[PDB]
Amino acid sequence: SFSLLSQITPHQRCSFYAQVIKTWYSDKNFTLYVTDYTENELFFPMSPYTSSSRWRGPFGRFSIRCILWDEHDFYCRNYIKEGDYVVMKNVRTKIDHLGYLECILHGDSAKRYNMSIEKVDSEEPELNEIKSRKRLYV
DNA sequence: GGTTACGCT
Repeated sequence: SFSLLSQITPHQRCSFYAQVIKTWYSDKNFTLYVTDYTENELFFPMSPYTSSSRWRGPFGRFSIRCILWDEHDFYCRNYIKEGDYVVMKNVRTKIDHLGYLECILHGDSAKRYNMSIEKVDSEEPELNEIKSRKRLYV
């Protein structure tokens, strides 16, 4: 069952639809910052005053960092782009040192958890709630 | 495994 990002908590597995706001690749992992334009008390409060010029929104507690390791990394690093919509399934949540929610995709060759992330065509009806909520913060 | 909300690789 899918959760809105507002509904996810730490130390569970969850699935959701989101829009990709920011990507960062490194030689250790691939990082996504995603939002569905719902607020979560454990998300970082992105500041409109000091955040990178490049981050245009959403501001406040509206986005979550996803760390993609291993195959998830190799698959998505030159595939998932800022602006894409994605569907993430059975991913892990945790809490970073500072106490903020974060989503993790660990390498899972034995396919124990059946995790996955895929692009969702911008015209899928599943994205309509995201698009309407987005209008409120732009 | 990797740190912090920027970097723009």
